[PDB]
Amino acid sequence: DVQLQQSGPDLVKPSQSLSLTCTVTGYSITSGYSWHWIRQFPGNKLEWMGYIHYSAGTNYNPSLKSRISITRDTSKNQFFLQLNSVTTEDTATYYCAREEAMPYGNQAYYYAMDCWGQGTTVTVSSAKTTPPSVYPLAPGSAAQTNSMVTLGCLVKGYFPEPVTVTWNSGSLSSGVHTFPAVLQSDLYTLSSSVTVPSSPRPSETVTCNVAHPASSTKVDKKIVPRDC
Amino acid sequence: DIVLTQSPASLAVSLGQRATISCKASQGVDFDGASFMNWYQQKPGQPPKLLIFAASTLESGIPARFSGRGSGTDFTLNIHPVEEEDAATYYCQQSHEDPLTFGAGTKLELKRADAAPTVSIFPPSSEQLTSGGASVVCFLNNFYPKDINVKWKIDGSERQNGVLNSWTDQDSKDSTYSMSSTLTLTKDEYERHNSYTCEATHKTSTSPIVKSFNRA
Amino acid sequence: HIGPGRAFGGG
Repeated sequence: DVQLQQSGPDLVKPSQSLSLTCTVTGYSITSGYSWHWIRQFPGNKLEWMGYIHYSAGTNYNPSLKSRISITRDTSKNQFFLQLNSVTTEDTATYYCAREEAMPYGNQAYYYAMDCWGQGTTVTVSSAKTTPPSVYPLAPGSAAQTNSMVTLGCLVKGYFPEPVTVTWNSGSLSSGVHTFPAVLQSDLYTLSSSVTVPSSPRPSETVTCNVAHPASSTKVDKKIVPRDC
Repeated sequence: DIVLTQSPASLAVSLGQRATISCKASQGVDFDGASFMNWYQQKPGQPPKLLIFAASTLESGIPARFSGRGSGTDFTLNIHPVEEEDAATYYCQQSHEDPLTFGAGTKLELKRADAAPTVSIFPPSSEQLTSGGASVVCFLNNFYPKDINVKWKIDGSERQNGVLNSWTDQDSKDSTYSMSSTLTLTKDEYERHNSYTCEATHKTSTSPIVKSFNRA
Repeated sequence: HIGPGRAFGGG
């Protein structure tokens, strides 16, 4: 195949520098017409950031000109983005992308941005990295038994985003709902819920797997009936 | 700069319908017989994916269900017929000049038949209580339309303090919406009451949906 | 088939 991978910090204190890396696997940066950088703020607003031509030259969005710089490394085949004097308005998801010749018309090319990386979430804050507290949410133990059961687990008080929740190490895909986090006093709260048939739980239990990469935290809370 | 005004922001189309996203530009965007507009669609948690480019040339791997057209300052994208794996945000974008720019996007939500919220309420985990805090969680799952009104009620009295809610987008499968509502309290405040009610108010019902419990 | 405002072309 051909894939680009953004790599870099999750949390940068304001007034420092952002240095992201985009690793290009299966294509020499040289074979590229141009490699870009784009970021997307909360609310999904997209902003083209700048790029570096195959001729090693660059072009940057004016609004950032003063403090942005895009370079590359032929030998390791990855290009970089550096951004100076980061403020809270620099918190968004960053993506590197490729621009290439696309067959337009007859025997004619047309350049466009066709392959993008996963994106990496960068948080600009002075707050500290906090591991989450994971709490199992088992059905009331009175309001249970009947029909189809809804289970769930609360992930509270962590920073920064993100955190991944899955069930039974990845099995349970259907019936799962994961709600976007919410900030209250600079710590996150998020809850995931899974609706299973009254056949499995209790016997043949479920477990929520929470992984908070910024704090290298991986927690497994096995949901069990309440003794209420 | 060149501004891209997309219309409209919100668009709801039931299955097998016709989706029509416009996208006007501040200056014209043609040149040498090519029109530098493109379209990407982004699904929640995914990178934008290139659909059409150069106004009408569809990118390989894309179902011929999608259509691109327009010239000068006006452009357009249409879906025929709208599928479930078509709920996303579409963004037009110009490669006419640097700096390249994008539009705001258009959330395409698929219409479905009214469905009611399967409410579910949970008391604090015995582990949280030890920790002193006290979260009471209420999931309002798989409903439609997206408009629901949730109200918490302790011993008959309403309570907005400690309440944080969150929503998911359209659920790619059943095209429904879900919601979490969390009431956070101190162990001493939870214990200072009995009845705890989550009360939903939805289009699919006349009387609210209650679901509660009491520390007893 | 690179826009007139693009800083770089390619041929």
